[PDB]
Amino acid sequence: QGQLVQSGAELKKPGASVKISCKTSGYRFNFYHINWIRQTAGRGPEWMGWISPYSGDKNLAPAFQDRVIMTTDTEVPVTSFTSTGAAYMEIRNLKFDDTGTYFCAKGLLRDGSSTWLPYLWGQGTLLTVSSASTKGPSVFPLAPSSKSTSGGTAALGCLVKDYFPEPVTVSWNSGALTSGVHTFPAVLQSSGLYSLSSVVTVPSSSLGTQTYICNVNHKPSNTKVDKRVEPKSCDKGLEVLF
Amino acid sequence: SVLTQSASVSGSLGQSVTISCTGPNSVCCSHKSISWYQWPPGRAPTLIIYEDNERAPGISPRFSGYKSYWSAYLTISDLRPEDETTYYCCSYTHNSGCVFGTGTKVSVLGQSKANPSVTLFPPSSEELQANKATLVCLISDFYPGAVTVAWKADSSPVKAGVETTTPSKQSNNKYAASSYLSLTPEQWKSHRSYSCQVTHEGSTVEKTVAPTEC
Repeated sequence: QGQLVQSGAELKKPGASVKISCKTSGYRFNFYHINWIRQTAGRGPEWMGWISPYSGDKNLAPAFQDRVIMTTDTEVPVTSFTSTGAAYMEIRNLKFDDTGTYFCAKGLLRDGSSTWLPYLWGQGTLLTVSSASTKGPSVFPLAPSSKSTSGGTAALGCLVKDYFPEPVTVSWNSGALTSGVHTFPAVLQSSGLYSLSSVVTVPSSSLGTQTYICNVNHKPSNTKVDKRVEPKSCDKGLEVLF
Repeated sequence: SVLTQSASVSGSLGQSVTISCTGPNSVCCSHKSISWYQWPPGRAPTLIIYEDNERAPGISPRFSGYKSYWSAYLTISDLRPEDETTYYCCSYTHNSGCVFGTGTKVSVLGQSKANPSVTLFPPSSEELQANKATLVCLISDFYPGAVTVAWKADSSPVKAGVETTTPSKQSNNKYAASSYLSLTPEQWKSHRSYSCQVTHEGSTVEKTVAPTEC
């Protein structure tokens, strides 16, 4: 196995360039090809190229031959079976149709005739190419609402409103609360701004004894918002229980 | 893409389905290797098959590959709910990177209908101070993965500032969606109530909120 950890989401203007990084660990960096693959709305999945960390040998798809630069750093030995490394992909002359998710991926050596075949993938980097400026979200509480009175359960959450670009990440109580959490994909408003919601289902009795805080991160604007969801509800079914 | 897949295919729980992947000689099949990836929307893919018929490490023997002179095939046997997603083949050689196929959505039939869990939230006091109003209708745990949403102001349709997401697959292999109704604080306070109506397989659930006690 190991780990391929990619750099964060980026917003770029048309005409600009961007350099995405892919940091590796848990295996011997030098001995596996690193691939770059993207997914865009317009073209679907698209393999861009690979590079050999050991030799610097490169293979680029014709569509990217004159606009993509692949590089690697030198491997930092750790153990016989593992090392750390880094690969980079720089893409130039960006346009709106380059918006999408970019992946690095390590090749499968067991594929003897094509040892580069992408097998172990990074988490992806979201690139948005747009003329619009970054906007951080406004976070509002979603006040507790009855789910089941007889069951003694309620749902509460946070509305993450009007941000750009994607993505936003949401956790609850600094990651301590993971059960019963539902974070929804964002909606893309006519304004060109995104909104999403995250909700957690909890015992209604816990509204008086447990603090619920959504931790919202929008790294593109370098903003965090920690909102305590005020537990006093306007829901009639829930109101009766308090 | 010149590498064509069946756009959609279906099979029932516990049964099998086969997906095809073919195209001109430059991509299939003699002297061309074929791999298969499971690629759920919004996630990283998983390699299933490489070199036509070899399972990737740890892949269930439910998955098998075969490449004839004419076409490559992925067969998924003993179908499970988690198999309902998108699959891509890729044509490749020693010196030539992946050409990805056009993609296939697999539907897994014979699963139980699951009714949506719906929660409607009113605007926060914080937002009304700002000064806006957003109703949020959250929809989860429904199967099959389709719903339609309608909003109501008291008893009559609303149409302005409604925005609804596509459905997305949850980790439990049911689906989720959300809908947002934007209002001015005056609209919000000028009605007795607002409702979000979620229709799933002909059946409509209604959730309602009111400004009166907020």
